[PDB]
Amino acid sequence: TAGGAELTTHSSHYLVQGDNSSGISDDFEPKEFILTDNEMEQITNEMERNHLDYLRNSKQVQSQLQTLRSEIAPHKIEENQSNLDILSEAQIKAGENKYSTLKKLKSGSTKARVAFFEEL
Amino acid sequence: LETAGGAELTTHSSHYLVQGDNSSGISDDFEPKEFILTDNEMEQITNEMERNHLDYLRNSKQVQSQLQTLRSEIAPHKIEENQSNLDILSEAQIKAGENKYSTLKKLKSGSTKARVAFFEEL
Amino acid sequence: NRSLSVRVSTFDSELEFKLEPRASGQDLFDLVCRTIGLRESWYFGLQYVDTRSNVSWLKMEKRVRDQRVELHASNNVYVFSFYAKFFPENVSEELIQEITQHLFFLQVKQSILSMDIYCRPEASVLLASYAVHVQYGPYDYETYKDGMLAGGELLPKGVTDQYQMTPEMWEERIKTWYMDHEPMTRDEVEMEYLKIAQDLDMYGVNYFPITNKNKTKLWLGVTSVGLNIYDERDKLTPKTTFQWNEIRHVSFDDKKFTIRLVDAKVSNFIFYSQDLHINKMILDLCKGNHDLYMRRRKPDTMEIQ
Amino acid sequence: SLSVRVSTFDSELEFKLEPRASGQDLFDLVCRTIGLRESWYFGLQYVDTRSNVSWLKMEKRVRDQRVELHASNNVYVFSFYAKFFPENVSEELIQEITQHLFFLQVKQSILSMDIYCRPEASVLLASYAVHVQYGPYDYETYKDGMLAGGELLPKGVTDQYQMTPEMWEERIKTWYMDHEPMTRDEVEMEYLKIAQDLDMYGVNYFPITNKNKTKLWLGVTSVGLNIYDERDKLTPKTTFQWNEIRHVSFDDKKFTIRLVDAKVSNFIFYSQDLHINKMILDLCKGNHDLYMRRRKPDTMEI
Repeated sequence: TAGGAELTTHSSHYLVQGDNSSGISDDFEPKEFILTDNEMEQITNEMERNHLDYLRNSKQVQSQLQTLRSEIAPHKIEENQSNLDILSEAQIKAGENKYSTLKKLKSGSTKARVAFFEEL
Repeated sequence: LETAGGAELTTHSSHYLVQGDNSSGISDDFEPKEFILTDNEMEQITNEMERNHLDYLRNSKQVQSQLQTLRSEIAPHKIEENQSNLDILSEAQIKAGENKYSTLKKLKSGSTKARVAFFEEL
Repeated sequence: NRSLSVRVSTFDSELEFKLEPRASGQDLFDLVCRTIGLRESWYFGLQYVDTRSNVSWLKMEKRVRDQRVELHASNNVYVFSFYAKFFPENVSEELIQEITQHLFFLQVKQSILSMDIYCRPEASVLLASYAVHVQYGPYDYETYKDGMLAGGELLPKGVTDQYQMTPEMWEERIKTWYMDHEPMTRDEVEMEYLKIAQDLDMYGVNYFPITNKNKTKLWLGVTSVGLNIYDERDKLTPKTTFQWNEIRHVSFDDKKFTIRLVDAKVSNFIFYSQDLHINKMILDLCKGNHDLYMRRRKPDTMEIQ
Repeated sequence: SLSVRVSTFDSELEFKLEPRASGQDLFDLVCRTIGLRESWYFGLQYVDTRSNVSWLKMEKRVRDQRVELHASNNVYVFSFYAKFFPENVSEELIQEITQHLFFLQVKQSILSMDIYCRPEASVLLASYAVHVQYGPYDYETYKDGMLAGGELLPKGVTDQYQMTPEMWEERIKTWYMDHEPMTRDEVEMEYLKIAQDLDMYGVNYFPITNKNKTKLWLGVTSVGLNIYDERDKLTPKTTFQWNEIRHVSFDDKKFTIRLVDAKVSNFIFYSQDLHINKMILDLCKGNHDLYMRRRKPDTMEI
């Protein structure tokens, strides 16, 4: 009528074994736990959405921020701008933010990133 | 010379892999569907479960003595030839000082090999 | 290819639906849960008598039409009972919704009143005084009516048969305890009733008659926490027990159950159970209870909307 | 018998300690006195007898940790600071006290230009800072002197515009009036929510060099290890997340980082201060602990 059999059991996970010898010293529990790869990825998806939710709920403030920036732009003393000021203006011109940049960099392989590190 | 040094030696892991994708049975789609419970987590949960129960005994110490009062207040009206075998077993368990959870903890305090052996002798 | 007339009985009401001809068990189950607002659906199931005089639970992914529901003694209506099939390990930490608490309160109380599970006389009076508080609210001298009660409906018959006392003598002791309750809400008193019910020896034990290899008659008790073994004549206290997390595999072939333990060093143990249908029910009860045993210990799996 | 002053961003503590007192004893006294339970972010910073900035260690005695006493009249002086930063303040900071200590430390980090902030954003931030100090805008109470101090905006912002101080003040006040139905700690969190998105927020910067003797910045963060070009501190050139890193060690000036992927080569960088090299080690170990603990939330309860 019916039949089954369980075949491959495979696990991919992070083992965390804490110790109160040095560093952060509080006695938290659980002191030892395991997080599967997918628990980690699900937490990462959830964090991206929390941030994209915050960007969505602040749309009025971000709009205001660019209004103010335009309104005072006539008074700018470019000769008093800094290194970082110019970098920041380039970043905005190119549509970049802190998180999309980091997400883009991490999408490359760890092998690629170590080698990229090495020809700098 | 060096003031200090250290080295990590054995890494050992003892844990439960819960792959909970049912074809039959409980059907609801919960998350996470796969998770791992470490041995010490399991025992940590046993300890906080036993502690929750003992907290409940303390918080109900007044009701337990009310029950004992009532038991002996109605005791003179007992019709012994009308007691069931459960009643006899229950009173004996009361006399001996035994309760559901204490009994289970002592039974489990012996190895599974002992208990399998005990079972096959029954 | 005609529609299905269905009636479902929770412990609180009768629900009547018409389903598509090929509706599935999951369809009925979701329909019931949505109707009553139940999100902690994992404890519950749809029970029925089949075309073999066997009490069964509805399967979720078969068609309702295909599960041998008996139909002639019922005027062609599919008749189900909605019951808790599984019980939490601690009600006050695990039962989240009020509909869930209420449905457990009503089913457990009928277990006790009908003596499906044993209860001591003095505990039955306490339970009775809570039941009264649940039905009528906190004791109010103004609204109380001497004769608002009846000990023959509030106490297990095995209690009242055990004592040389009149119904009115029992009622007065129930009333006296009822008067003394801290004025809780009705749903709070339901939870207090469950907190006492859940400590009874027979609470949440599914009993089945078995024989070990010596042909000793015993009781298998499948619980939320594991497998209990009882002597034929002592259902109160188990002789030995095996916790769900010690058990690796459970199976039967014909009358013979084989149970393998996690510890590879310990040998399997065997017992016999004489009805194959009962054996499938033992297998389902073990798998379900084991599922919740692990899920209970990973509380995110028990979240509700 | 040990005389101690601890300064948080909010308050000061003067008390005595037994000569047997450990760092843990001092840390606990400070935390319990201010009512802080989210202690894992915080540390006790001091100057040692080598004029190195250090963090108090927990299970050595206070008097065995080389605290500089001479320039202080024999008082042990410490700053209670956040050493580690949450990844998302909204989800992670539980207590008002914790939030307030982060608000003050981050705001001073922006006003002093320890972390870059854009002009129009500093005006948003300043409009919240005003709300924190004075409560919701109220025409009844508002006086121009509330904004008239020159301490609301970073100097780098006002220096790069030809505007009067009052043009700045009016552009702060306009926003201050605009978002008024808010409690104090609600606007502190709004501040933090803005600040945590700044590119330099939460980055511990250290000067390093790679194999090729290229000058780079190592950025230790709550999420991993950022690598910056020597002249761009906003945008990392590459990065490595905490769960990708298996082991961090230094010998002399040489850091060796090993990755979880066994197929990938270790990589090296050089950092010239030995004392900095131990602080880099400590920030790595501490941020990595919290990275995993964050993802097992029960470890973060109080």
